[PDB]
Amino acid sequence: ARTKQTARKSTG
Amino acid sequence: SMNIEVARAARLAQIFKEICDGIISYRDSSQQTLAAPLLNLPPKKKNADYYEKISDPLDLSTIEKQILIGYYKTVEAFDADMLKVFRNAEKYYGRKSPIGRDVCRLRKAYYSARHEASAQIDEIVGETASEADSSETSVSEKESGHEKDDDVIRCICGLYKDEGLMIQCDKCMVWQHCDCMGVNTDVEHYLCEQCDPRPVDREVP
Ligand SMILES: [Zn+2]
Ligand SMILES: [Zn+2]
Repeated sequence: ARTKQTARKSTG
Repeated sequence: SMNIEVARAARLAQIFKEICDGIISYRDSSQQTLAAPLLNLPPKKKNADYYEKISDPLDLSTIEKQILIGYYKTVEAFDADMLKVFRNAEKYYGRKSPIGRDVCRLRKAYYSARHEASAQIDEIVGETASEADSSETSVSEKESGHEKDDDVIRCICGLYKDEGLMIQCDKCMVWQHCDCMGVNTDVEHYLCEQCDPRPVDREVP
């Protein structure tokens, strides 16, 4: 099951 | 005492027998039983991992015997068992279609016979069991509503916003926050408080 961790996940 | 319920149960039972018979011993021209990987549970000893995630792999030859004992009674549970063995087959055997084309062929002949046996079901059960001829392998109604995307939020919060940590209903493919539902973001096959509400009996007096 997919897990979101805050809608934005900008790494760089 | 007379009961229509027991008449219906036994009616469909011998009739499911017809259909499941065609699937269990479904053979291609080279006389191969395609449902072989599904009709027999595998050696338990060398499959702890397999049965860990798939704690309900199921067995068609056993489902067969459970049909005659009238355990399923109606098609509801019957159709469930069939679609179950096919789906877990496609799941862990490979990427998504391992034996897929083989067991999906069975599944096609399954829905064909399903469609066939719908005749008697109509005379016995009626329309309370509906037609169940909406194709697919996952859900039957599929939509059963208005909207149900992959990106859709559905938590008891009511925010409808993708905040914090959240997991995905295997059936709704909807997003539910982990802290709210009491999850550990470890679920591989989480289901929502609708499809299949999981009861957690945490020391309740
Ligand atoms: Zn929430
Ligand atoms: Zn759901």
